[PDB]
Amino acid sequence: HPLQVARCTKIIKGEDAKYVINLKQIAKFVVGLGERVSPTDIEEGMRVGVDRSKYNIELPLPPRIDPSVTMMTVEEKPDVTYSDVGGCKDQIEKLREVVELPLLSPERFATLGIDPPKGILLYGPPGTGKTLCARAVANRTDATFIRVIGSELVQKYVGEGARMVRELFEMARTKKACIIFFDEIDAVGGARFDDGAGGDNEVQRTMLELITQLDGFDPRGNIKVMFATNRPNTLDPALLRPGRIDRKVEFSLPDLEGRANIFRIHSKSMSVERGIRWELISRLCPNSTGAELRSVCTEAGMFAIRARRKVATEKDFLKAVDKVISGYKK
Amino acid sequence: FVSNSEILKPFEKKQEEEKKQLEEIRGNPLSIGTLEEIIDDDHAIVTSPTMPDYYVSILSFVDKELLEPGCSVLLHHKTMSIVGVLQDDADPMVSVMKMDKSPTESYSDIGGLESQIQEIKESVELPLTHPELYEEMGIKPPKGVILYGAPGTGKTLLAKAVANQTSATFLRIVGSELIQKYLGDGPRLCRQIFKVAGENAPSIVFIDEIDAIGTKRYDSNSGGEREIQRTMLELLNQLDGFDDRGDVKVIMATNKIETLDPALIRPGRIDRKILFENPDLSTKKKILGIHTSKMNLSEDVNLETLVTTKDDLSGADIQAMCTEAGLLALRERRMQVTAEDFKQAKERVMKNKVEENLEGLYL
Amino acid sequence: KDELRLLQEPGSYVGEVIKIVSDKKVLVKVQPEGKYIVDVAKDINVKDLKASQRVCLRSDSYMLHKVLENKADPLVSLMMVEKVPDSTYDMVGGLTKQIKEIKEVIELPVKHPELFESLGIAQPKGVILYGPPGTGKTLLARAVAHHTDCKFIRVSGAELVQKYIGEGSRMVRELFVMAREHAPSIIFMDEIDSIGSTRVEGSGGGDSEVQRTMLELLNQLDGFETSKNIKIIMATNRLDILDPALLRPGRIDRKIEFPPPSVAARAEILRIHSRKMNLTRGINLRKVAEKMNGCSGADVKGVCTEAGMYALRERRIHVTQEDFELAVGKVMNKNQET
Amino acid sequence: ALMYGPPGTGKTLLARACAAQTNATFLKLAAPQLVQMYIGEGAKLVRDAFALAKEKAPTIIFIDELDAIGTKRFDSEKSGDREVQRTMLELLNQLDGFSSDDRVKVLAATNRVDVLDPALLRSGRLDRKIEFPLPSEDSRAQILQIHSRKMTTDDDINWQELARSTDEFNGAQLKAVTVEAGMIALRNGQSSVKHEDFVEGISEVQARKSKSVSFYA
Amino acid sequence: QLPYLVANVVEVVGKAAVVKTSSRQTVFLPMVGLVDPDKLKPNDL
Amino acid sequence: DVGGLDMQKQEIREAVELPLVQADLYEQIGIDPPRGVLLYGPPGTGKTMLVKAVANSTKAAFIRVNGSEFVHKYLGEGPRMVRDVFRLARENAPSIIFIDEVDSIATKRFDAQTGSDREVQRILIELLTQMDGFDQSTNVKVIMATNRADTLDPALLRPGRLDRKIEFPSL
Repeated sequence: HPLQVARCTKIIKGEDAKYVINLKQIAKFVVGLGERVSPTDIEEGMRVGVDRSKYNIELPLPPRIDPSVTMMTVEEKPDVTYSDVGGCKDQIEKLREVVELPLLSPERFATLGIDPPKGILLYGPPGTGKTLCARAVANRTDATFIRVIGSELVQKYVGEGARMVRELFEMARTKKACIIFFDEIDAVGGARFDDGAGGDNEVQRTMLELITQLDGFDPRGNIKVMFATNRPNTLDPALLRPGRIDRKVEFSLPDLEGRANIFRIHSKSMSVERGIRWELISRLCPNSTGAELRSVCTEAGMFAIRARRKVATEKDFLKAVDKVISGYKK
Repeated sequence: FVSNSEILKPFEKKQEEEKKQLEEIRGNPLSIGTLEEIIDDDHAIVTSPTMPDYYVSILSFVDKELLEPGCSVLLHHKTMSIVGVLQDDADPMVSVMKMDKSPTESYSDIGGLESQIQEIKESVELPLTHPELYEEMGIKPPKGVILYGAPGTGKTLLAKAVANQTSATFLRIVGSELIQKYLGDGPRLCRQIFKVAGENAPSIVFIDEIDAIGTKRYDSNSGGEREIQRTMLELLNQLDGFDDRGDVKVIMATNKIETLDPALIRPGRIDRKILFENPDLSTKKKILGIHTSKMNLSEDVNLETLVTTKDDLSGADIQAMCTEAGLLALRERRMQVTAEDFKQAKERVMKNKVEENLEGLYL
Repeated sequence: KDELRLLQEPGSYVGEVIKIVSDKKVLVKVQPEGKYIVDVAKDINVKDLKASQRVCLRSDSYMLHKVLENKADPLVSLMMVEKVPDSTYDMVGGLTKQIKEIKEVIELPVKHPELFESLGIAQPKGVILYGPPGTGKTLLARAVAHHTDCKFIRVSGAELVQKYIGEGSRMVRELFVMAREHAPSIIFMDEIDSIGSTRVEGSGGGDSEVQRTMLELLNQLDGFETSKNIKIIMATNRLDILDPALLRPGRIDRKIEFPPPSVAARAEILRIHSRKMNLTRGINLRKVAEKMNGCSGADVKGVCTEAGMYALRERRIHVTQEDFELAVGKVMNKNQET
Repeated sequence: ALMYGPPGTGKTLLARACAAQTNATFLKLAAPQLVQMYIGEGAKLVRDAFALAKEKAPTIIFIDELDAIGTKRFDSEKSGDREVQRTMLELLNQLDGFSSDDRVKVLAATNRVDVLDPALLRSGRLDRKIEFPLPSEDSRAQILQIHSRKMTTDDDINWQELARSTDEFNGAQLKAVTVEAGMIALRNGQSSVKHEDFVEGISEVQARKSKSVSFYA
Repeated sequence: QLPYLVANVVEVVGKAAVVKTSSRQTVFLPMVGLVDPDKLKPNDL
Repeated sequence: DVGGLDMQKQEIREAVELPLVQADLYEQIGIDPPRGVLLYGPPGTGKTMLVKAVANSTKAAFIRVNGSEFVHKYLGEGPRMVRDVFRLARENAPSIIFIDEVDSIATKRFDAQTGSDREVQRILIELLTQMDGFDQSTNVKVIMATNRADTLDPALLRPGRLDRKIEFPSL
């Protein structure tokens, strides 16, 4: 039964599965007389609970129920290859040795003698290259990509962060060669202002789950972890030191070849003229972010509506690029 | 009254069996709350605003598919048992919630802004009034619109004029209300904005005068805040996750976009940047024609006479200048401004107002 | 008998009606607790309850008790709305343009709104005062509401800003909601006055934040509330810390400049104090005004106060003409020092 | 003794070494585990760790990143958050429990010392400042040798000669250098890692800075 | 009472004890015979 | 109790003893009694211990409000405390408020302090509301003392409310 609240008042039982714990911060209770473990039903179930603070032997029955299923997205063997990541092969080679290699032939490290990094850190412009690039390498590895958005872990609620991270390693032990991805680790991190200055263990015990499971016990090639940040200085140096987070992937600007492969894919979804040539207009534009490349395809149709054309001619793409050049200059 | 007595009245009067006793056995009292979790075992968890959080059971009223956690339902006071389900609009979402219907402003009352009307129309009104144009092109219309100007002209007249032609409810959210100075209120209030407009979508989201969440700086000082950094990221996920044909748009206007998060910018979601421009003399002729329809003018003064002297005024003070033009006529005891009044009224306006002088005497 | 009924009181709080339900139970929002649905009484109609309706709810049974009067009465720090405060145009007046500018800008739109509506033009709402230091417009603001039979409202930005979460918004929203029902009144704002009556000139860090939650709701009165007969009296000698866009209508509709204490203007100011004071025969009120230079309303009061100071040393209830000759040569040199 | 230095320079490496040479039980206090809100927890750790040292032989107590609870700067915030103050107040009482006994030892290590406390400076407390700079040239040859003995090699590698290319690398930065040496074997198409793979990856600067400029500017 | 309540003693005047429970309520009561001054300390039950 | 104050003592009685006792004489003149007096000079001479002795003869409540008092990083309590003092001083006529080192309060904001300092200007709002806000009447004696200041005159100078400015002779 789902338990979002538990309390008891003035109950005399018996030492063995006694409970009598008030989960509210007012009138806190504990349990003495030895140690007992009852993960299924401690005494009555129901109003037996734990919630925030740890009390004695109550640990085997945590309140793990929560409608957070909309946060974690589990996708096994994604089919995404190149959409907006066209031209990122420079970063794919960075993810080829530390991701594709241990997830394909992990036995090579026995002859090499070295070890795969416990984690891979992503870096670059905010909101660009940290999404589809992680699923692109997951296809070649035939691994399980689990994306957990850190926006719901921003809460200071006690036990929220350490509970979801613990469940990721549990499901990773069942199936080998899985990828655990943490979206926006800046929203989680190793320490924040509400951890030390506050009386909450949120993020305080969450880093322990990454230290105990990943580096401490669980293997490397079978269970991998990937992070994405907007800056390394927002992470606890304890996790930043080598042995946990080693490689740092930086998103650069694609070249002309990368822009050509992205435009030809979008040209299938959007109506375009059969006589346009993307090897020219794209060359007139300098190196730009992957987010601005999708803007060129969307803005090209806007000038076509003003020009009243069923498709986008070569002059329509020229006005869309000039709008990006004048407003960005990147 | 006659129809309801011969139709709806005998329906309830003739046959009474069920639906009367459904609200009895469970309980008479009602205490509104929110469902924490729903299951098939006929038990759930409810929490009222007074926080009497308990563990209760469920009786069959509506199917479990209609019961969703996070919505206000029909409950009991003492036993806190679920007696039914209610509407979710009773759940407080944003501290400042303003829903305006039938906006007064339109494209005809904003003057010579047609240069900027076609811009705001293509990114908002055109996908709403012509969804087939963006569908045949195989592209997604821009959801966001960036505006520049001053409140009352640039950031006001342009926002309310579009909601009139689109026949959409005006929904205003103050930019400072997005950050409540409490951790977790940033992502919560942003998701509730798209929830009200995410059912029938008979409205458009409008946000004006952002001096705060638009700038996170590097830290929680110097005008920025730490909660702003993580709030603008969730708004990006809610912007990309939001998918429609353009019935709902998000229009935000600030002074400077240089301090915005490049993530929330997300080129291709916002294709529209409208900068405030200085209107020409043709703009004043459209604003005068509205008030001259009521206030009578002399035959010796036409629209070309008043537009002669115009110094750095777009649309706002043309009404304010005509206010003094009608106030001076009250001193002469007349209800119709004539040629003698126009000359003396405009001199009291154009003069003694702007102290700084932009002049070509630098030589 | 009335005691025994009132000896045991379970207590009742205040709440606002939100919405009505077809089950004959109304939703009432509770400030310390939250929205809670109660049962209507026998003498209270459930359909007549509308939004933002102040009603009384019993705390024992948690049910509707009675219905109170509908008016805005939030936490009041110097916000109390009064009626006909004590001031007159004879004391702080004395200038022809001073009273003339107040009439058209204030009295005409507020008292007779049909004047501007007949001409198809909008009535002025905000106003800015100009002039040299020492105007004294703070006491004149009460004379405006006294002679026009309007209520006076004093707004202080210091008491409307608190550090607690939600106080930087709702406290300003209290002024936004209060002006809706109390609209037939006059509002006077503090902390922005640069003209020398009460000199603040804003706050660097204080107005660097709340200005977005305050000045934004100022224009919402005409655009959203669409409420008339609301006169916003503001003053300053320069626009710096505040919004540079305040010059737009709905915020600043007019600019009034107080004429400097010229020869003809200052001469009639001395005649004001001479009525309440005690003067002897042979005193030339025009000659004394020519002996000083640019004395504002604050300087004239001191020359009159110092003139009465020498009368106390003379053991006289009247101020002799010789005391005015020593008062001019004193206060003029007294204000120059430091 | 007061210890400070950059991370990876051996400030936390010699903590377990000092207790191993004298046969003492190792105790470490994490800095994120120190500062809290409620009065308790880390304030008891000073007395809780003393309960071991009083019974379990001498035992040496260590404090990791003392700057959290050890630096008050010019701020009185010890009164604002009493978790930091009481931990320091109980620390002064526990260090004075046995002044004649060598079985009570409390040390600490952190990045640097920004704050001097006259109460902590005396005989029987943390006084002498021991700085831990970055490892030297010959010191890195022994650390890289440890990583080479664990991995499978042909024992043809010279750890003293290849360490000449390394400059200003700590104990943690040398671990990433050995990982790069194995990545060269994959680029060269080798199952194992030969001597030519170490020469190319160790001489190249890794985990510090990447200099791609072969030309002017 | 077998369901004992958690409390933290602020001060063990001489025969009187000052304890503050987890309920944010401080009470003033004299010391009894079932407790000792060394047995009343913070971080203790 | 200290000699050489004849220059100051003669100026104190008219601005303190008369409005708190003989103020009915001001009604015969036709002017309102002075609501305060300013002090200029180094503290310790006819400033600190002298104002405490003046409250003895007037039998009025002596309240110490200084320029460095009510100074804290919290926001909103600064203007709230000043209003509560005038609220009590309005109901009780025999009250005297002495202000030492007024230049601390008189100092305005020449630069943006960013966070944690908003109260430099806020303390002038309620201090000048009890003086320039209402009409001229004395329910309390507000005495300000200046140690060293070049020019600080938000409301301070001119005889709008305050009447006498006492400058301690340096010769």
